[PDB]
Amino acid sequence: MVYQVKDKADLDGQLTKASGKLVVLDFFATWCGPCKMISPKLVELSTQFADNVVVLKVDVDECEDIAMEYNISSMPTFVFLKNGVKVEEFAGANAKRLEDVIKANI
Repeated sequence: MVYQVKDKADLDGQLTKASGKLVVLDFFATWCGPCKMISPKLVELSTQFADNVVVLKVDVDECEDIAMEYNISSMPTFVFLKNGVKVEEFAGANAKRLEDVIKANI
């Protein structure tokens, strides 16, 4: 249930559509090794929590405006939004942190 936003407008639409569910933003790149290692674990968690969580992927190279808005420096960066509140954020391919943070926000 992972969807790649095409631009800022599309993200804003996806945010409003997600309503009160936890949104996980995965800031990634196609050249980023750790981003790909965590990819399968992310996909799993999105299916596992389909009825509570929306996972959006943001290719930093494609949506440079969004990466800049969220001040991405490290990759992957997971940003967690709930009703417009940026509730948590961390970076790195830390499977346990990713799972803990999701569960902590549902």
